[PDB]
Amino acid sequence: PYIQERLKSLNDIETQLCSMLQEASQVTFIFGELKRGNESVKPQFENHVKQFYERLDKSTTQLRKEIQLLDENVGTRALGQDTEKMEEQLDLLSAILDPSKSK
Amino acid sequence: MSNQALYEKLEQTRTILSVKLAELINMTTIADRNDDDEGSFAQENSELAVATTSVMMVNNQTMQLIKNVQDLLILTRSIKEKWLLNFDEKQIEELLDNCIETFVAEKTT
Amino acid sequence: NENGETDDNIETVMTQEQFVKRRRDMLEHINLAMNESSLALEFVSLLLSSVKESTGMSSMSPFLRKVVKPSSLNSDKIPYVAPTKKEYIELDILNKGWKLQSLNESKDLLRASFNKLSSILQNEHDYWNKIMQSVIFKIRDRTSGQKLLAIKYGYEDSGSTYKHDRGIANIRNNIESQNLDLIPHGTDFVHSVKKFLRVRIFTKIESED
Amino acid sequence: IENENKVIIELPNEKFEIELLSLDDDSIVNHEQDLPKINDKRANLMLVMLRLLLVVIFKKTLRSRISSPHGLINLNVDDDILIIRPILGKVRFANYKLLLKKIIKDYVLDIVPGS
Amino acid sequence: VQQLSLFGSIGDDGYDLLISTLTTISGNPPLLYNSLCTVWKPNPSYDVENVNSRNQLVEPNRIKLSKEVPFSYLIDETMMDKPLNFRILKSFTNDKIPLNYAMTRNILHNESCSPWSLQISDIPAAGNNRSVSMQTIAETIILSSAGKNSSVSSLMNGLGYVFEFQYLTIGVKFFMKHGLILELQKIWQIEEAGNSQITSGGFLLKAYINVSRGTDIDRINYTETALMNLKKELQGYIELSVPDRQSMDSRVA
Amino acid sequence: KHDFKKPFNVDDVLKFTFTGEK
Repeated sequence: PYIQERLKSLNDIETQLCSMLQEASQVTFIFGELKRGNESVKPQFENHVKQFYERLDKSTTQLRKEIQLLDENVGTRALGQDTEKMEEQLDLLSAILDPSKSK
Repeated sequence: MSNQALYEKLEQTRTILSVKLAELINMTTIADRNDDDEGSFAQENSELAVATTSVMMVNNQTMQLIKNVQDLLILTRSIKEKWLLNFDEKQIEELLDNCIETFVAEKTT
Repeated sequence: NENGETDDNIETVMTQEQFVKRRRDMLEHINLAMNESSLALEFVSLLLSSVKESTGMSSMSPFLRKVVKPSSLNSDKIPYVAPTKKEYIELDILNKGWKLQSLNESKDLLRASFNKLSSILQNEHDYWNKIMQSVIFKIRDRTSGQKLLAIKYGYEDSGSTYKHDRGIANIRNNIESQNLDLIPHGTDFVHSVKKFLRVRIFTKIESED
Repeated sequence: IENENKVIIELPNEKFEIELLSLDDDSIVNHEQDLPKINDKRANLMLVMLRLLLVVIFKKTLRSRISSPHGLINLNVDDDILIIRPILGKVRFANYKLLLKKIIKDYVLDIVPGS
Repeated sequence: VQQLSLFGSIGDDGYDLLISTLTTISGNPPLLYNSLCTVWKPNPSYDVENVNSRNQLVEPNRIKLSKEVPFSYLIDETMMDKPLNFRILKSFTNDKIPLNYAMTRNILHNESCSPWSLQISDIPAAGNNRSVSMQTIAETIILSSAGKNSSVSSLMNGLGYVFEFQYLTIGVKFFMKHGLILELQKIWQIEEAGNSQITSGGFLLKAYINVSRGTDIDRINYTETALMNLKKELQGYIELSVPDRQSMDSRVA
Repeated sequence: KHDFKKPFNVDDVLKFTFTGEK
């Protein structure tokens, strides 16, 4: 089905969230260097920092959006017996044809 | 319905927003920020308890942040689940059956 | 993903000695703080001086047998000054930056194993992709009838009726593969042991020999 | 035989056709070499028929079901419905054929006139 | 016969969905069907008391002749063609099939006649709050006819009845558990001055079970349950309810 | 990121079928 697309959009939003983590983890160790007085990477600190904010805001819009979509999909509109019953024949019949002549 | 389910997710997102900020801001207060200015309203006085703020921050903020994450990954994959919830036609065949019958059954004419 | 995050949130483990010793650690190391919060309950008897104080006091059975209201203080608002004004107090606030620093060092470490912990969860992202690639019977078992264990899948017979033991039941392993349960036919990912129908025709002739 | 195994078999040229124990059908464990045999070719024709024949049953069941109120449930009263499977194939092969052959010898008793 | 039933309706909008749903609930496809019903009243020229030779208070009522029309006498276009009844019903909405239905009432297109379902029903069971509509029906099958005036119209006149009004209904029915039937239907008034769809806008929904008994309180009570279960299962999607009795009384009126 | 949060009459249809009342 073509929803497998929307499914992959969310599984990727999932990787975005694991980035919210991965990114803010640097924010943790980098602010470690920063209050240690060694203003060495203060610009780099600012970078990965607005980056943790960025990843989660993108995730926030992306899954929030996905939820909006699912609500929209929701707004939008035994199977066993059917095909199986007939198809019986189709396989056995085609195979009975096959053993009668071939190649 | 779907609405109520989402509300929760939105709340979780808001929670996730409000705690890396407390980890950052409380970092200031944890590092100790004793002010020559009298107006500033953060305290770190008593021994144990003011560095205890640092031990609580660790568990609180870091697990609230990571927790908002764990809950939000649940939220994500929950919606995923929600979405995964979801020949020889003719008498021609009469001929075929006759063929098989003569084939399997004996006699040579 | 959610199921797997829920798995990590089930405490679940099959550890011998490994799992055993760890939980004993919790018992003792938690108990210590429980017991030291009881010194905190003993400061309660330390009030005495009031009936509501006695109430707090009985907190110790030994208070039940150590009748006295016992203690008394004076004024060293001067010593409060010394606590606050000492060069030692300025310095001690450095113990605040110091412990807080090492707490931030801990924090950094925890945060990084988290993204790598989300990486084992990418094995699952892949499993879901595998499932995306490649009946919506909804069932519940383990009895109860409410909650317990509930899930969904297809089966075989349908239109027209053999009668006994006929269906299918389907679930996902951590190897991102689906195991096919049968509600009997006893699970073995895409079956365990299978019997096809088979046939066989003998002729006894010998030219009548 | 014994209520523990059932073997499908018929008198003429003494032959036997198909099998599966009252215990079961086809259970997998054997060495694999390829040689065929005339009996073997015929035998593949049997399976598809016997198999097919109960798709028929699987079908005339559904005729009744789709068609009328009660439903079909509980399977083959008079072993009239049941008997079709494996019963009428056995019959078919054996009976009409051997008997026709035998009738033809009797019609050789009328083999006398130019006729 | 006793007919226990629940009613409701859906706009043509809801049909597509309802269908997919009903197929799953029942596990059978919907099956296309139709029927014409011709209603007759006692000849208003004759006049009769309301009592028997066995002093019984007996009220005048209408008779209902019902039967299938093969679709060949009903359908507007082959292009539509196909086997699917729901997409086909949109094709049928608002307006009539050939009809002029009079023709068939007296043969045409020197003649004998068809089989009919000849019925007369009573007002649904008096009840302060019924969980289900319970209605009695007297029926006989007419097999064919014979004699001078053998057209169904002559027959009815011979018996002292007069044609009153008529209607065609086309729909799909679902065959279901314990004699439960679901009809999703459309109804068309047939007059000589043209045909109009009574159900224009949507489908009449009827879920029912005809019970042979009446005098087996148990099977009657079982039947109530069946219908209840249905209404209940679909509750929050469609309400099946008991129609106003007064609205199911075929009496003089 | 800061912000804020019938097609017809069933009865009458039936009435018709029974009496021809429309």
